[PDB]
Order: sequence, then C-alpha cells, then structure tokens
Amino acid sequence: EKGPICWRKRVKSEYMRLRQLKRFRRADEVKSMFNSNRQKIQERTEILNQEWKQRRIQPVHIMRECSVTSDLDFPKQVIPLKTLNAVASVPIMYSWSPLQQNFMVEDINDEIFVELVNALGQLDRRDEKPSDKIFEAISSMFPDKGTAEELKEKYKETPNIDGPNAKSVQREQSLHSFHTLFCRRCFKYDCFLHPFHATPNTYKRWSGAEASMFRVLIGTYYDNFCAIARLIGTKTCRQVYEFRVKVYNYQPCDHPRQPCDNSCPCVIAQNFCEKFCQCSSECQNRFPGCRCKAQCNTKQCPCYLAVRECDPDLCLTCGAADHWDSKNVSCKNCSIQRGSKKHLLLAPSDVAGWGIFIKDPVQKNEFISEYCGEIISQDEADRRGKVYDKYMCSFLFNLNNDFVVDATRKGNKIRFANHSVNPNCYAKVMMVNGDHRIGIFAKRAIQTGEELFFDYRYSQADA
Amino acid sequence: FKCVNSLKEDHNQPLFGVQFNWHSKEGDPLVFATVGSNRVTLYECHSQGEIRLLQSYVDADADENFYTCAWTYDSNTSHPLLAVAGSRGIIRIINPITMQCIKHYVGHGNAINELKFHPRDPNLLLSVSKDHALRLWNIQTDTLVAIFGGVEGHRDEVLSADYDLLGEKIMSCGMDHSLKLWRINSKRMMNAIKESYDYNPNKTNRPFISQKIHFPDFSTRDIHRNYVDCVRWLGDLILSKSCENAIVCWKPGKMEDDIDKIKPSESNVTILGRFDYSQCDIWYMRFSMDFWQKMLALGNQVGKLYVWDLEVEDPHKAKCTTLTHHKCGAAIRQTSFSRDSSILIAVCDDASIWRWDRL
Amino acid sequence: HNRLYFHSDTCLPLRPQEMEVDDEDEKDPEWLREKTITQIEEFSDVNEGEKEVMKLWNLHVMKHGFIADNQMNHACMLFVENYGQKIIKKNLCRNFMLHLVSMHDFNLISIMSIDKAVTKLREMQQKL
Ligand SMILES: COc1cc(C)[nH]c(=O)c1CN1CCc2c(Cl)cc([C@H](OC)C3COC3)c(Cl)c2C1=O
Ligand SMILES: [Zn+2]
Ligand SMILES: [Zn+2]
Ligand SMILES: [Zn+2]
Ligand SMILES: [Zn+2]
Ligand SMILES: [Zn+2]
Ligand SMILES: [Zn+2]
Ligand SMILES: [Zn+2]
Repeated sequence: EKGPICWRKRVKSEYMRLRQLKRFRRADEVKSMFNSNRQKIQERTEILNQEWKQRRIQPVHIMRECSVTSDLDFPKQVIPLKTLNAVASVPIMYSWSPLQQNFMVEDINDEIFVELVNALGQLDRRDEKPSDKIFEAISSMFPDKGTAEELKEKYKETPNIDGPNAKSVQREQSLHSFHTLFCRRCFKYDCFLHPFHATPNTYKRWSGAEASMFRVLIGTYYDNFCAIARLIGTKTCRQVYEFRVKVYNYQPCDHPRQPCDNSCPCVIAQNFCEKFCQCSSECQNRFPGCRCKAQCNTKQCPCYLAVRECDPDLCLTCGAADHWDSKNVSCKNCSIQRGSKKHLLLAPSDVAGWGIFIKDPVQKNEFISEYCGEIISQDEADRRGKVYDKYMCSFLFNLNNDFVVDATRKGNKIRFANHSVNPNCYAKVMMVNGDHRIGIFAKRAIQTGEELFFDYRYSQADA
Repeated sequence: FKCVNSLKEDHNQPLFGVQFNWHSKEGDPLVFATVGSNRVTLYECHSQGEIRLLQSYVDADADENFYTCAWTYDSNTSHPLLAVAGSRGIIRIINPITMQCIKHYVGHGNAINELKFHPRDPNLLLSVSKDHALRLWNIQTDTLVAIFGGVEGHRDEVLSADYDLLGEKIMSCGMDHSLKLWRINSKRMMNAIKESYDYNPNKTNRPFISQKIHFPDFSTRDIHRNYVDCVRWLGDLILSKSCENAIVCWKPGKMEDDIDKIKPSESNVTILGRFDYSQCDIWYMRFSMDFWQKMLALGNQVGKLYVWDLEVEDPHKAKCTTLTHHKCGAAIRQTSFSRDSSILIAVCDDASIWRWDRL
Repeated sequence: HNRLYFHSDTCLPLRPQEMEVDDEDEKDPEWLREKTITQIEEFSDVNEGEKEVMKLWNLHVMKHGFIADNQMNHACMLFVENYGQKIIKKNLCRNFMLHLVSMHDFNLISIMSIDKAVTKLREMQQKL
C-alpha cells in the first residue's frame, strides 16, 4: 500500500534510470571494441605492409587517339588509345540451383522488463521501514506490453531419451517427432515435397530410458515381453512382465469408418485413391496397377491409358518393382520416378539465348527428361509473375489447379529447352506415385546434336 | 586536404571506377587507374598537382561499359596487372608494362559490379555479378575456384564485396538488402585453392571441379532497408551503406560475439554506430578507405566529398571534414586514397577526375 | 557433335576431352543435403537426439533414392551397415530404435527387421 500515482512515477523513474544505464554500459562496450579492433587493424596492417616491402614491383610507363583536359588550366594531354582485342560473350544467365526432383516452397523488451520489475520490487522492500501494486503500475505506463495479468505471468517465466535426462513418458510422445515430421510418401523427415503433415491413421497399423522404451515397444510387440526384453536390452522376460502389471493435386484421404463416396476428397478431386490413403484395402476407387509382363507404353496397359507411371508396389509383373540398380528395365513406363533422363548439352541457342541439345539419338515418343523446379502455389506464381514480366520472359509451368512449377531458381538442364510452335518435343503431366510431374518427350525421332524445343503454350493453358 | 587539379576524359561518360596502385614501389611515382565508358586509363601523380596521362585502352566492343578495375601483380615478372570488367560480364587482365590484354574470363552470366584481389595471394580474383553470384578465379592457372551463390546466396544482383585484411573471409552485399559472409579459410576452401594451383589441363581429360558454395557463413537483411551497394571491413567489424544517407558500422552476433566463432544460423547483429552525410540516395556510390584504414572518404550526388577520421572513439565524435569546390558538381561514383594517404582521387558522372592533396 | 558446348554449372566452355561424365548425375546434389540437415536443426521442438537420427536417415535415403515401400526393409538394413558406427559413436542407439518402431507404425517395415536391425547394430558395437 502506497499510492498509484506514486508508483507510476517510480515505474517511470527506474525504467528511465535503467535505460540510461544500459545506454552507457553500452556506449563503453562500443568504445572498448572500437579500440581493441583498431589494435587488430594495425597488427594485421603491419603484416601486409611488411609483405609489401619484400617486393620490387615495376613502375608503369607511358605509350587512334585520346586526350584529357584540365579544368584548372593545366595543359591538355594527348596519348595513343590502344584497342583491346574483341572477346565473345556468352548469353545472359541468372544463377540457379540443380534439382533432380521438384522442390516445394511456401508463400520495452523482455530483458529490461524483468530488471525494472525487480528494481521496483526493492523499493517495495525498502518501503517497509513479488508485490501486486508494482505490476499494475507497470501496466499503466506500458498498457501495450500487456495487462496487469499478462505481466505477472510473463515475469515468472520434447524429452530426448538417449541422454542423461530421459523420462518415463507416453509411447506416443517419445514417438511424436518421428510421427509428425515423417513423410510416408518419400521416406524422409521434413521432406521437400509434401506440405500437409501425415494423416493420423497413417502412423498406426527402471529409468526414463527403460520405462519409456517399454511403452513404445509394447505398442508394437504387445505382450511378448520376451522380445520386449531383448530390445529393452537390460531387463528380462520376468522384469518386463512385472513392470507391465504395475486436374487436382493428390492428397491422401482419411475419413474413419466411412466409404469413398461422393463426399470423399479424392472422389471430388476426380483422383484415384492411392496406396497412401487410409481407406479400405477393398476401396473401389483405388488404382489397381497393371498385370503387364513388359513394355507398358500402349493404351493396352491401364496405367499408360490413365496417364500414370507404374507403381513399384502394385505393378508386380511388368518390371517396375525390381532391378533397382538399373535404369533400363522391362517396364518402359517409369522413367520419371527412376530419373532415367538422357544426356543433355548446353550451348547458345541457334534462335536466341541458351538452348539445350540432346547428346544421343532419341526415338519418337521417348522420354528425355522431367521438367523440374520449385513447386509454388497459384498465389506465389502471381507475385513472382509480376517480377518476371519486367524481363519479358518466364519459366513458370502449371502442374495442376493448385501448383505451378517454376524453373527460375531451381530446375534441371531441360529448362534450357526453348519455345516453338514447331517443337520436336512435347510435355505431358503424369501422375507418379501420387505426385504430378512433368515429363518431356520427343515428338519425333531426334538425331545426335539436335536442339530441343517444345510449345510452352500448352503448359500455359490451365485455362 | 586541398584541391590541386581537375581532369576531364574526352568520352563524356560516367566514370564508375578509380583505384590507386597500392603495389607501387617505395620511391616510384603514384599511379592510379580510371574506368568508364568502354575504357581504362592510367595516370601518374606528380607535385604541384600535375596529373600525367600514361595509358588508355578502349574495348574493341562499343557496347562494353566498364564498372570496375583492380590492381594485382605477377609474382614472377613483378609486373603490375590491372583487371577491369563491367556490363558484358567479362574480366580482362591488362598488363600495363606490355600494353597487352593477356588474359580474359567469360563465365559470369551477366554484368560484373565489383572486382577484388586477395590481400596475400596476387592470383586470386573475386568478381561480383548482376547474375546473383560471386566468383573466385585463380588467374595463374586460369581456373574457376568457386561460385558463391545458390539456395542461400543472394536472391538479386550483387553490388559489392570485400576481403578482410588477412584474406580469410569475404563479405558481400547487394540489391536484396542482404549482407553475407563467406569464409575462405575453411578446409574445403583452402583445399579448393590448393587444388586449383595443381590443376594442369594438359595432364587430364576432365575439367577442374569448381566449388559450389550455396551457403554463407552468415547473412543478415537487418542492417539496411534497401539495396546495399558498398561494404568494407574495418577490422572484424563491417562498414556498409545503402541509400539512407549513412555508412553503418556493425558486427554479426551480439556485442561480445567473436566474428570467428559466429555461427551460420546466428540471427543477431549489433550496430556500433554510423557516419551521416546527405544527398547520396542514388545507388552505385562507393566509399573508399585508406590502406592503414585510418580515414574513410565518400562522394556525393551533387559533388561534395566527405572524409572521416577513423582513429576516434565513436561514430558520434567521428571527425568529419567536407571537401568541396565550385567547379565540382557531378555525382562522385567512387574515391581512392594513394597507398600513403597523401592523395585522394574522386571521379564523376561528368567524366571528371578531382585530385585532393593532404598535409 | 559439331558445336561448342558449355558446362551448365559454370558456363565455362566444354573442351574436347568431352561431355563424358554428366554434370548432373547428382542423385543427391550437395546443397540439398546441407539444406535438409540445416532445416532439421532449425526445429525448436525436437531433441538433439532425434534430430541427429532424422538427419542421418534423410542423407541415407537421398543417397540411394529409394522410391518403393518394398525397399524400406533393405533400406534399414543398409542404414545400419553404412551408418551404424555413427549411430553408436554419437550415442543414438535408442532414438534409432524409436525410428524403427515409427517406420513400423507407418506400415513400411516388418517386425522381423525392427530387431534384425537392432541385432546387427549391437553385433557391431561389440566389434569396438
Ligand atoms: C531458364 O533460363 C533460360 C532458359 C532458356 C530457354 N534460355 C535462356 O537463355 C535462359 C537463361 N535466362 C534468360 C535471360 C533471363 C532473364 Cl532476362 C530473366 C530471368 C528471370 O526472370 C524470369 C529474372 C528474375 O530474376 C532473374 C532469367 Cl532466370 C533469365 C535466364 O536465366
Ligand atoms: Zn514427401
Ligand atoms: Zn477417401
Ligand atoms: Zn483416397
Ligand atoms: Zn478410398
Ligand atoms: Zn503396364
Ligand atoms: Zn502399371
Ligand atoms: Zn509397367
């Protein structure tokens, strides 16, 4: 108890004190470092200047015409103007990063607050000769930094298991990081392609160290504590037993206890269910695969006909799921997923700029390369497109209703293929294990050394 | 400082670059070089203000426009060497002793805004480009040691860069508002440099493998609020300017953090203070320093030339003198001290060169 | 075949000794590797322990470019062979284990591997 007006003045006074204090103890740090930095200056400057002494560099001497005048009446000078022999320049190119697959990209401090609170506190103590009127006075001089409440709270103010601080924890809390940050689709943590975090159903099918690992392992092994013993390492059948007692982009659907009918996201997006969906294995909307024995590049094969590459987990019979060490396989419909692109060469175009040339003969309808770049939203493409127009020039290509791929900052060599309305290549968007990817195909046979072109207009028409 | 001569080169084009030859032997006359339009010009400095015209080259190509130049030497021959480059993205090494263009490097995919030689190794050339990247060349062995750009390099044109005194790290700045630190004393980089001197094209079927450094050892967008067009080291502190009419002194990390223990994820910067001036809000205007880094000089868009004394305590008390002259009224693009500080040269939009002497 | 070609990463001219090795056989381009592990570290939400396992896995997956579910068993056996020494020396043996049980919740591997892998790891630790 001692007056609100009084306290507000103290707030204003201690704060203004502290501030002015930090201000000086900080003007000195500066002063300190300017000096002990200038010691470094002279220290290393000497080193150079000595390395300079040990040299005898030659003086420069004198030599179509050029002259220089003086604006201070000095005599004009005239000297011979030597020509530097021409040198050819290469076309313009802005910096870019190599990609072999698409890459997604999205669209009164606290230190002082505490000192002031403490300094105010010590006045409340010396008064009697973490209080409550103090926080109300501070909220009155800083109505913004929070209310009386938030300031009382702000003032007072993820396990690891292999470490010294392991806890006994839930199993779905030791596993939490792995479960949310893991992409079931491309088998990587915090992956570069798939923004929507994993569906909840997709990851379901004594010290901290030991107790936690116990609950994790029973959720997998259940009651066979014999094995839970082998894995927990330093316990036994028994001991465990005893512890027990005490065109739209594709996105996996997950609608528990409910069929894939017309309310289903996949069905509405007009997409098939994939192996990534959490629905009946008997789902009518899943795509089967094909039972081909080879080839897979004609309307005979349901995948090719559906404009999908083959799935190495459903197409068991054509070759798509085997021989991982070769890129040339029985199946001719998985060039994108294995990245079996053709050698490409970079040189200035015969039209303009840079162009791309194929290093070896390619056959009609043959895959050449995936057109790779950043995946960005239609919104980001708008932003970026304003910047790009200044350059009369752009490398955005629609992937689907939701995403554009932009080979401006990242992509592979095929982005040097120029545009033409009489192309020798075309672009086809395939569905590939749940990703839309752009494949570039030869439109006719093509010979060694030929320059590549396709017609950008068809990409540019997500009309 | 007193104004002691003013010159005008016939071509009437902006002069973007001036550099004294800090390799001139003790005793030899002070030489400096100028670049602008498609030309490179050399001058000898004498007393009572006489600036003597020594050499001038013109690019065969009318559409070349040189922005920058820099002096180095040849270890073996002891010749001075002048590198120049500009809007055609091409580096030429000139041998003023021989009137030869002896080397040239095509490669940058757009214009070259700055050029810097390594403080201790004459053969290492840093070039900074409008293509968004910098490149380190080894000009002895004609090889591209490293490209500094990529997923975490500059997102826009790079305007400037500078080695620190001993040649261990590079700092770069540009139009994306960013300043970035690139260490070249890492094992990777020193290995790449060693490797570059070994590369013999005649004894192999494969090209030299250039480093692709996509990641700076530190980057900040937090010093200036616009394009950053000049940066230099003052010690382990950085001096840098935008177009907000200040040169800003700052260091990466917090006040006590050591430039060399700073971590590539460091998000802190500390602003030590700044030098104020006016009417320098057009871009591509560059401040220069002494060899002994005792004083700093900047030129104006209306022709005023500022010189500070850096042997002080603070930017607050930073002693500033303003050189000025009825006849000098153009934008001063860049300045250059002689190795010893006796002379200060400034060059302008109007093709003019202004010589200021000391004492 | 009758034209001057250029390295696509440096724009320097490609000489006669030839376009032989492709400048982009980078299944895992360098910068993607560093970019990935840099992004993991930026997480203030995840152990230092479960991160160092996530990084190693990612680097491992990126180096071989697995693309089928039917490859994950071999991937985990490959992981320990190639990375087990690191997992041990950096003391990441339990976190690794949470990785296998997770990989199992995602229906990618069998229980027979989720310990056949833990077996070969220990088998390796004693080897030190
Ligand atoms: C994909 O690259 C190709 C492709 C083909 C077929 N042919 C070529 O010559 C080049 C090279 N090239 C051309 C000139 C160019 C300009 Cl004028 C503007 C931009 C970008 O705008 C689209 C700026 C946005 O900040 C840079 C870029 Cl990214 C470039 C560029 O790299
Ligand atoms: Zn993914
Ligand atoms: Zn569904
Ligand atoms: Zn579905
Ligand atoms: Zn379904
Ligand atoms: Zn088939
Ligand atoms: Zn199939
Ligand atoms: Zn097939």
